[PDB]
Amino acid sequence: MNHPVESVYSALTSILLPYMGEPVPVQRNCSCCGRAPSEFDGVGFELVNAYRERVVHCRPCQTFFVSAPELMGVENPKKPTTGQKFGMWSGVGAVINVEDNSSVLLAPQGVVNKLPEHFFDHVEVITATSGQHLEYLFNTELKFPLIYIQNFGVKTYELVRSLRVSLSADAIYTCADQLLTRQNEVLYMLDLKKAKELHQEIKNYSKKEMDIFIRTVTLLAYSRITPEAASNEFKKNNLIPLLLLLPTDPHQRLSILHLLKKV
DNA sequence: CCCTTCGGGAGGTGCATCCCGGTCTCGCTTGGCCTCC
Ligand SMILES: [Zn+2]
Repeated sequence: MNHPVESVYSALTSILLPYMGEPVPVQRNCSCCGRAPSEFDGVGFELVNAYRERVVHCRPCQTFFVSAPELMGVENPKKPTTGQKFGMWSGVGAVINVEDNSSVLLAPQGVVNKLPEHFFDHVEVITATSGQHLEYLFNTELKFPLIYIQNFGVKTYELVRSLRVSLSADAIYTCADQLLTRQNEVLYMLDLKKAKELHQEIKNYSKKEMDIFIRTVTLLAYSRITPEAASNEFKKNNLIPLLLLLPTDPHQRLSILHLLKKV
């Protein structure tokens, strides 16, 4: 019940409620999310994947493998009878407001074209490419707690095991279909608050000074310029407060810079 | 058991290339289609 996949299912993937059929009583944990059957009420959906493996998917997890062409359009014309699947979308993200239980889908223009009219009635979709997810997140007033999926991808198991509720703008957890180990959440953690304050205070600096700051910090985070050189560049360009507002972590620096150069 | 020399003088110049030709990949899942059992 109170797990990350359940919220995204209720808010976003409940649109294909008609297109699964009834569950089946199961006696083994859902291989996709991995949690225990005790929170499935003893029911589950059996399935066999493209690799011929018997896998049990619970109610909110099985929705990532449902074929609903009459709702989700056709994903590949070579196979008309299998429409877009939530677990197979690559480049498509979403933002799910758990407390409101609503969802907004960030799909590129191609996917939006492939989606039928009936899809938009249940889920509001805004055309945005993979790089434009950050633009929507920055510009639009997010409502927390929320689940921000960045790349539905094709590795549905890793996607569901990477879902994490973003309790506030200080730490928005991106779910990019890559298994969110404790080693790599720095690459999937976005601090919209720090990026927002840095963007607010960057207005005081020239465009040339901006380019200089971004390039210097990027090179430093990639160890392509010595720290003394970067310090000289910051001091000569009066970029000290900007560095003071940057995280010490170089990967977070790169992430927030990537966000900055998108907005 | 002598007594070992002087110094002259020390380059001038050439000529220093052309051209190629810089790769595939793939890190996922699924169904359609092919033959196999
Ligand atoms: Zn599950």
